[PDB]
Amino acid sequence: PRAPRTYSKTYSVPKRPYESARLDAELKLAGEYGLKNKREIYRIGFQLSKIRRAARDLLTRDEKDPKRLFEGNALIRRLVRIGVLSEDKMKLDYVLALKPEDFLERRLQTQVFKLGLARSIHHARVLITQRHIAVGKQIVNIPSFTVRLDSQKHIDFAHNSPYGGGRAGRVKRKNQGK
Amino acid sequence: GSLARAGKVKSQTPKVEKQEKPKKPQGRAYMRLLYTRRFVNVTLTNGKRKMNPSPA
Amino acid sequence: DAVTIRTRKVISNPLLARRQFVIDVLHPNRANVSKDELREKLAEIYKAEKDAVSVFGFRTQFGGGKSTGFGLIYQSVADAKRFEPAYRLVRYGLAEKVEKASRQQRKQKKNRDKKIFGTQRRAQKRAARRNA
Amino acid sequence: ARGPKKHLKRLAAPSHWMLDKLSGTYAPRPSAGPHKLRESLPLVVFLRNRLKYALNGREVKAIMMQQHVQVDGKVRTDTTYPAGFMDVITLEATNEHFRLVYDVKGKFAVHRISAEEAAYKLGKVKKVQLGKKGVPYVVTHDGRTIRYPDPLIRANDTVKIDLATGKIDDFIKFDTGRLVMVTGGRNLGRVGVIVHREKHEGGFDLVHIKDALENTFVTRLSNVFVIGTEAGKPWVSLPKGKGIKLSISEERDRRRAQQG
Amino acid sequence: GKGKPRGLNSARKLRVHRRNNRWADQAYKARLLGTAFKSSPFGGSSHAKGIVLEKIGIESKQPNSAIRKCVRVQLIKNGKKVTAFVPNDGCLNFVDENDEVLLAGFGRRGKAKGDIPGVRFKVVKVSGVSLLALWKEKKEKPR
RNA sequence: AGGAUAGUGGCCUACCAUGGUUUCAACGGGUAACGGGGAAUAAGGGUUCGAUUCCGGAGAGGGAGCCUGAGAAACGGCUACCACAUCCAAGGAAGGCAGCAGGCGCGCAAAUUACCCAAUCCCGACACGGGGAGGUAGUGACAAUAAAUAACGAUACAGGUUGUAAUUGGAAUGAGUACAAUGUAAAUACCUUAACGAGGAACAAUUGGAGGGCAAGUCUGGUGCCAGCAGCCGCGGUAAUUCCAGCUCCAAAAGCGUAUAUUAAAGUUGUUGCAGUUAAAAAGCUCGUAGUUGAACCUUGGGCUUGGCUGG
Repeated sequence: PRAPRTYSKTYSVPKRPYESARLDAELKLAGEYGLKNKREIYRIGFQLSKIRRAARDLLTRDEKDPKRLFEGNALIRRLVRIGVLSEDKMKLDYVLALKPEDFLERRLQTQVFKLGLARSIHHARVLITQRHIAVGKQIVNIPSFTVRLDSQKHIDFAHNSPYGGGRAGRVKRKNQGK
Repeated sequence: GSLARAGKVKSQTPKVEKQEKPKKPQGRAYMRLLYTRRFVNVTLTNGKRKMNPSPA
Repeated sequence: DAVTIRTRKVISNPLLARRQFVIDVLHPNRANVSKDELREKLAEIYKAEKDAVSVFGFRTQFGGGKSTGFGLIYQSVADAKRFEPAYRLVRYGLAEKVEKASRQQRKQKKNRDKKIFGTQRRAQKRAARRNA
Repeated sequence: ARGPKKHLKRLAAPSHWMLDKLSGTYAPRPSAGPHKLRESLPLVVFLRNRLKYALNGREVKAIMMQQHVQVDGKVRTDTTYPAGFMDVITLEATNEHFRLVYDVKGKFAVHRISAEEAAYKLGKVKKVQLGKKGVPYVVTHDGRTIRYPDPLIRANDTVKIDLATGKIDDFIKFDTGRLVMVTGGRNLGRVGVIVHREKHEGGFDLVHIKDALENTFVTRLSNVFVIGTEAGKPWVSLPKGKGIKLSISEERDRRRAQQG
Repeated sequence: GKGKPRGLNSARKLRVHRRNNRWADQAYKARLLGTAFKSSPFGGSSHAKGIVLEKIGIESKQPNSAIRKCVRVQLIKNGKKVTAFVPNDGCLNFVDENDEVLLAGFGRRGKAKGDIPGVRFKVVKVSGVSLLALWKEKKEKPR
């Protein structure tokens, strides 16, 4: 029949189940980022590990290898585009120098907090899922939406959102109209 | 052996109705609820930290 | 409310005697723009008959306020009917929907007529004589 | 098994048609014709997937029933007619004349040619052999039989077809330095000049070709098609790239420079 | 040196040698001989339906002193009679003679568990209702 | 040498030789064996799986034989037997779901007797018919993606400029519910969307546990080697950190245990990479064949000219 539609996982549970050293660290990382569960940490961990795995192969190659070049720079350009790699850190060695904290800093939930549109990091996720923040002219309600460098400056309240010049919401209309 | 004693203990356990309690937060809030109580308002006994200390 | 429509990816198709493109709709403060009103609107812009214009495949982007669709305008109403399928002609009212039995009903008849040789009139007449 | 297949699964279609995976289960199966199934293009594919004139497989059929489509100056009424290499497709309603020639990327490039250029074609001589009553003839790549050719014509050569009378206008002899367009392998679509033909009796002969950028590749004689008598003088309007194969890095740099 | 062939033309001697010595491994031997397909009461299955024949109380192995309450079940798939445990305080009462019980393993994978002698299976469902749901009284036995 | 074949060929026949395969594993047996592209797991090397979205093959209850036809030893073609099996007026007649849906049995184990040729393509005398091919919907916690059950203040005690813990609010919003439009062959759904839709915001999150491994109690009550738990070590014989209850807490979260099989763990199958004095394991000892492995040695050095890319 029809050709199969491929799919793949985005996370991986750690081998050792209960280790308070890891258990507290994951709580610490998510707690200050307001992440919903550990899957959002298992997702960052798995997704970052494959970025290293791509870089690890190229460093075994001899330099000026055009696969090591073309693939190496193509990977780096994507990372600097979203800001996880600093603009002065384009050596494919700093890609190994990355940590989970780097890309979680690039999230929509993180950045709306640091742009001050919500008082707290958990209030930052609330502004997202309740459809209030528009990036560019497209409303995004994905907490994990990674923001590129050019998309960094275009995050603001949705124009139809009650906090952004739109009409009042359900509660205000019912009360102000009561 | 004889099968007469099966279920002897649970039968003679006095019934206790669970006390009705407020519901706990779910989602990120329980994630938020724990993060404060474990890393922010510490209740360690000056390096002695127990998670479910029974009364004594 | 201030419905603005944009067009792109225009391809001239004299083989179908039609002009085709992408209907970029800007409809802020509106759920979406209907096919009927778009055809009414599109006809005025391009000075063509409302019956020779086709609009379909309209989906609104996430967050609303903007829709995208496909546009087909033909050089005449007659040209449209030759190259437009029946259902679209029914959608615009330019033709009537075909009235037939269900696919279950049509199929049952066809295997029943496989049980008859010659004219169907002959089959029933011979049935009367045998049962007489 | 009990007979030839008349169906083609979507994944079983030739890769160069660029047919999308999730359009459906089946793909257009080319009919018998001048070109082999795997090395040809159904007309339904061309008018829907490349030119985008037809939005679906139904609209193309009405196009050909109005007699607009001509393959090499003759009408075709088969949606799945196997057009192939150097084939001329004319849609006079649009006033467009086409010649199917490979781009460097290995796929059928949309190549628009002049109205005059649409009145000839080039064919690779497959065999020269004596037919009935002592009449020698020639079989071209598209299976055309031309009787009474120039007695100098032999195998591997390229002739010019007048594409109207079915006769021979001229031909290009196969030799060193001949301009060549490759029609098979991963060197498919490359254009260059012969350097040395290595003969392997009882096997496959290889043609050594230097590209336009002093790039050397070795390919089987079965993929070698002569397009011009010397370097830089092709008998047909070559598509974009002129059979010049680049690196992926150069393509990226050209892409970076082109739009920014 | 190391007692095994190293010469470049000795790939065959290594191929035979390893395959011979995989028979000393019980995991490999049980799989290839198909002892599960032949002698295991489930016939290599994960669970099985069977019919209860009689209920038995068993004296425990040392040093534990208790009674483990199991039953005699005949299997419907192949007609074998093997004992199965009933694990829940007071779940002997939920099962009656001549009930159809869905059995499973003890997780020891064909081995006797704990102090219980001669028993390897446990009851998962009775009359199509989970014995855990009956022990928690989420549902009620169909009868 | 002939016959037969579309054709080669012991494919078959007549005559004549005695050949062919095999420890480099022939032949026989088992297969819970259709093969491959692939899947799972994996630092690497590997191990297990592959009925199954593609390709090749075989089969239509088990055999056998043929008609038509370019193409069939065809089964939604026939004939005959075997085994089942439907009607019968008892003379006879008709069967083949390993197609679609659906019914019985078997099991640990698996969907609606829905709609339609609109999309893909096929077949036909063919711009027009047909298509359970194909597509759409119904059931579906097979798997995978994204992702709700709240947020911020004011009091208030504690507290070190603020993290809260209780009783006090005004907002936001989708879960759902619906005009309508879109969506479609026609619908459902998604998205957009008027109006409705949250204070216990009952619009209530669960699955397992809390001796160790292994995260989270030596808290209270019940039982008293009994009930039972416990993958293993053990816990229970009247203060049980382990059963039976409550409270508290932990891990994961729309997901969490059980069983089975298998992979890693396993350097416990070891080519990489195990061990063999004593823990299992050097044949009693020599000869010896296949196999595996086998001393060194044959134009080096010098001299000149020149092309290319690295550092400056």
